Amino acid sequence: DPFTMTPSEDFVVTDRGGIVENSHRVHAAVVDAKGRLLYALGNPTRMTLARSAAKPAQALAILETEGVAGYGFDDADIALMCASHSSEDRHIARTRAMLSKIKAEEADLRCGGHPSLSEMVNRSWIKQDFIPTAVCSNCSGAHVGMLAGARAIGAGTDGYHLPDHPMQGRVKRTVAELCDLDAGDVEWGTDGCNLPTPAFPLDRLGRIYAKLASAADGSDAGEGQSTRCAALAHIFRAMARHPEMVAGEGRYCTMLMRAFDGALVGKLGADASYAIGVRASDATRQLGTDGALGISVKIEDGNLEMLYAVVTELLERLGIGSPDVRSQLASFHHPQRVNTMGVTTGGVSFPFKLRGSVDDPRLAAVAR
Amino acid sequence: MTPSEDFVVTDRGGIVENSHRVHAAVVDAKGRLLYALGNPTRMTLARSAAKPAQALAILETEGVAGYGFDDADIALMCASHSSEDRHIARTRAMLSKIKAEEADLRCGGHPSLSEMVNRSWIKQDFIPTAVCSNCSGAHVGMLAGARAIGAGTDGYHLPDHPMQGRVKRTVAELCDLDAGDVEWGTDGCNLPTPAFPLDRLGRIYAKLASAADGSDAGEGQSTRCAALAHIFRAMARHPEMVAGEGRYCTMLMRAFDGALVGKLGADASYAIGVRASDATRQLGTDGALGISVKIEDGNLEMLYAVVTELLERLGIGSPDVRSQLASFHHPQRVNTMGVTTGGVSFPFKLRGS
Ligand SMILES: NC(=O)C[C@H](N)C(=O)O
Ligand SMILES: NC(=O)C[C@H](N)C(=O)O
Repeated sequence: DPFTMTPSEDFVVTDRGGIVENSHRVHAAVVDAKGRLLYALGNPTRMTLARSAAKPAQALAILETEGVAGYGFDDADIALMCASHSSEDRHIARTRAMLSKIKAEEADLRCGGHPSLSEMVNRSWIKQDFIPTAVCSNCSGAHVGMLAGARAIGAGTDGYHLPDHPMQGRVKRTVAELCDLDAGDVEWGTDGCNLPTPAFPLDRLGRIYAKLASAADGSDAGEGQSTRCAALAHIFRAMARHPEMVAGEGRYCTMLMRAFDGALVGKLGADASYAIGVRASDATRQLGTDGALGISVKIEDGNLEMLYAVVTELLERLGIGSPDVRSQLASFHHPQRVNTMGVTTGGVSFPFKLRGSVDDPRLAAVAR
Repeated sequence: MTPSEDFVVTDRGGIVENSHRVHAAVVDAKGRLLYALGNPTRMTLARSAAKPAQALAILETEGVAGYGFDDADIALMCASHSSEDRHIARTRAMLSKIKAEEADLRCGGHPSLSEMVNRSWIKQDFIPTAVCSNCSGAHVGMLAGARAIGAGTDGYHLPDHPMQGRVKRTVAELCDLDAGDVEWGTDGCNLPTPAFPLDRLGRIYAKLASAADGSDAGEGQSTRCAALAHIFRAMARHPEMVAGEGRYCTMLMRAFDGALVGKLGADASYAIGVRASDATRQLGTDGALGISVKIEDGNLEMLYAVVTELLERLGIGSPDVRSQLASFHHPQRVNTMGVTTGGVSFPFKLRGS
């Protein structure tokens, strides 16, 4: 019944010859530069671990640490602070160059190695029986930035990653401030790279990224800016200018940001969250806001292949980009379902319904 | 009768990370529903959890007995194996028994179901071929069937071939369904693959274990019940052929040492046939039973956790026997620095009849 559809029915589904294989619940928020909710799927306020989708907030805390500017991190270094990189040789090399800029060593890192986020890099490592180490961590840039901050303020470096350290006090405050939340409304766990990692309502992830894009707009327009807004504009510009530092070759975030050529930034969170900050455009105005826009998505069960398909579908439905811009992402939008003998056996479909405009006022939209 | 909201939930520091909807059916030897999670009649692609039904169609084909397939061979017919060297070797030995060659196979190679095997392949620049297919044993069996009735081999995998007619008929008969109540797609190994209500998958495996109980007891058995008993015995005796080293199905079957068989379906279905036992009697049935599970979003890690939790709640096996599956039951959640970051919980409740 098309007239009784509900947020609990917002799914992405794979089929085999039209027979349902898997289904995945979708949550999404689309917000303006103040965080006002414009459009949604599922539960737009779902309490959600942002994971590395919070890295730009961490980068901001680093860049606002007094004395960090003296180290001379450049835009590519800052993009690496914002990264979940593929551990390509260029990422490892930039991590080492950033350590050198602060006169630290790999032994000062408190993150550990892991298999690469890139299948092609992992393949090279397997052939050499290479064991990744701290300097290969997908989060190495943020860890180097945290060490830089710890050094700059005269804190110890030994536990820069622990919650009682002033660098982590700074991160925690910065995250809550960007979300416009009280500290008690942000919860904290520990991430795979051994840093505190925040959870907050999903819409507030979109709010962070709307603020990034909004700051980019104000900077480009030559408006006088607070030190925080200037830093948020710098982070936006760094990510958009060096999107390969943020992820790597063949990675969704890199292909997405290259396709849009400065119009937006986007960032993956592990276990299938995604955040996009969209600069003001004809598209955002058609969506009904006079400023920048933020988008946040979570696939409830954590499937990344479905995440990229859903994010690309949502961009198409919001009219963000051109068919030509978004077709650089076609392999993520409609994932290949081809068996071992070259036969297409099924596909992906998007039975979810954006809400925010039409329905009978007696239709309840219960966030679920 | 509305399906419960049954989930397995992962957390990070007590904060919800992912959740996964669980469907499960526990059925007696006639397929009567005894316990359930979620929607026990969910229309579900059985994928390779249907392999024992396909092995039954092979074994019932006229003349297949003359090739001399043994119990390990039949286990391979029932398998989604890890493409270990010993699985490839047995595939080749089975092809030799029917005087066929790898070129006759109509399945294709793929990355191994074992990450460890696949890393060894990557290290050696190895490109998997037809003989490496996790379904190679079933394909050799279907080739053997085609040859045995003189059907000719080029399209043994196609729906219009009498071998697939036999498979299609056998699946519906084991489910006790009309042909129209089974739907058909195409699998990764390029065979027809069935979808039917999830409880009927449990019914297949209850019939497998019931047949083993009746064979053991010396009962008069149909040729079909005799063959189902043989399939059960083949899987339990050669569980390494069904999957491989470190695989859940192999470790599950070794742990239970003949009390049950279990089989994975791709995209996170699972089926178990349990021979009659003190545990099954405690659950309120006088015969064998079947268990079928589907994780709605297709997550395999969560599948194995849920299946092992279900076995604990059902009392199937001793605590000592189930502890061999501890690493599947509560998957590790330890970060790159050795710190435990989270866990898995099972807020579902089995509902009974
Ligand atoms: N990259 C992410 O989203 C978080 C991951 N667990 C990490 O810290 O490496
Ligand atoms: N192994 C399974 O469950 C089916 C798999 N896609 C295959 O045909 O190889």
